[PDB]
Amino acid sequence: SGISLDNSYKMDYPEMGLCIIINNKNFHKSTGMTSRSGTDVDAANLRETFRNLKYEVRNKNDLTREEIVELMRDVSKEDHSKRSSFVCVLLSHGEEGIIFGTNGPVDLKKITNFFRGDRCRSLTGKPKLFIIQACRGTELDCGIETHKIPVEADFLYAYSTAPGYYSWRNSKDGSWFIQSLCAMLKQYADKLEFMHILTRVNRKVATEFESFSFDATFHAKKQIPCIFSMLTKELYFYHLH
Amino acid sequence: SGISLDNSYKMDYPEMGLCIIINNKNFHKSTGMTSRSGTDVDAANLRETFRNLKYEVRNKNDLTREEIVELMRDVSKEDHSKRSSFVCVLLSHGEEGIIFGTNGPVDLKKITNFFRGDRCRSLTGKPKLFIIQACRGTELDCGIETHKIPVEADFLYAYSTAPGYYSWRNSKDGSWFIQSLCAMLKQYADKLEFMHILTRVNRKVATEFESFSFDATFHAKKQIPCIFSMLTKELYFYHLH
Amino acid sequence: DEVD
Amino acid sequence: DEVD
Ligand SMILES: [Cl-]
Ligand SMILES: [Cl-]
Repeated sequence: SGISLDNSYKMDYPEMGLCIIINNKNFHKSTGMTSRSGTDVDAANLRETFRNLKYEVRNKNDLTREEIVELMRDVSKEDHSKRSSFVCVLLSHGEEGIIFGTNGPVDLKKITNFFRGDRCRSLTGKPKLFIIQACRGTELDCGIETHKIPVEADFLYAYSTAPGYYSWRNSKDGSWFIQSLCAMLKQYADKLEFMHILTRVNRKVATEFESFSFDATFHAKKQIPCIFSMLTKELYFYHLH
Repeated sequence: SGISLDNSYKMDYPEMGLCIIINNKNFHKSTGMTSRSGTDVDAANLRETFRNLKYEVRNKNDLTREEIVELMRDVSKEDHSKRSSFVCVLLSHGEEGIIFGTNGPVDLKKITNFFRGDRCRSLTGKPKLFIIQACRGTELDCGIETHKIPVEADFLYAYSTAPGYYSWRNSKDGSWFIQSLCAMLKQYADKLEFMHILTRVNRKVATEFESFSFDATFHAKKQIPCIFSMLTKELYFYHLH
Repeated sequence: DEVD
Repeated sequence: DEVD
């Protein structure tokens, strides 16, 4: 045949892949963690958004740290041979490097390690996307007026907020990041490469949202998401044929 | 006039901007830090590469931690009004969140804070690119066979290696990452958006390099760089008439 | 608006 | 090859 290029992931396997959504709303009283009003709006928006991208969505609600680890392990031991990609969305409390189960923390490294190139062979060379709506610390952004591959290759972490910062969730509308992510996927997934979609998400969150609080410490604050890409190819959710 | 789009940074200011290259090769004996053979190859390659992109390059060699902080502060106090962007390249030893002056460490957050949207007003809304060739820890990748804007917005951290990992430098050829970055900028800066260039760099480092060592602990190891984007627009180094 |  |  004619000349060929391979700068984009093959996304025309029989299946797009799994989209695992972990939606932690209610936490064990002993943890002291508040209930995450608005997160069901996020989980429903994500389910519909990834459904329309032809992902096999599995929604899970209010999982303990043990259940999160068991779920991830089990999913990583499935045969993904016929799947183009893998998506995991985490909606919870967090801090830097950590996501909360309903009864305590989970190391993000533990979750993602199950999908390493050497540990989930049917996803080797395929994009593994982790979308994380959770705090990463307690900083607030005041704004300003205007023949081997690496085992960590082919991961993408779409973080809702900059390292060290809180992340903002609206109890009525959902989180700023997930709201914006689903809107940009709906508008551009048939048009733009994924990093360019996520850059539009960055701009939407940065420009269209600002917190409102009766507490001056938490009022008029801003947010920028953080794209953490170790992908080796361009990622389009569509394919040609 | 006709319909207009603003999805890409304005890169047709009179000047592209500064490219500050901090090249730390020789360290004070008392730190115990080894000399970074090969780093001059990197610094020369970067100077030529960014010269051809029309950056005003400033190379600085063997700076103490105090000199790094003073240099960054002074540069952040310049009038960048006529400049499209800002680039800083750091070549040194490091750990997670840290790069070493010749006599001790500097917090990366201290360096980058000088350029926050609220602290360097003539770079507000303009892309601020930090390119970092330095270790981020001691892990080794053994591979697998195959109104307001946020003050942290508009930063891009092009990290040579994944969080927590060593980064590899060849004493004859330069570092894997800087080698690959300059090659991809030379080939694609007049053709591709910057995230797509950096994705080609990820693939080049991941596929074309593997360490050779007489020490089994350090032999046959792999590397994946890490793109850390808080940009809000697409970045092209060229512009249209 | 609430923080996570 | 050396580490940084
Ligand atoms: Cl809810
Ligand atoms: Cl050298």
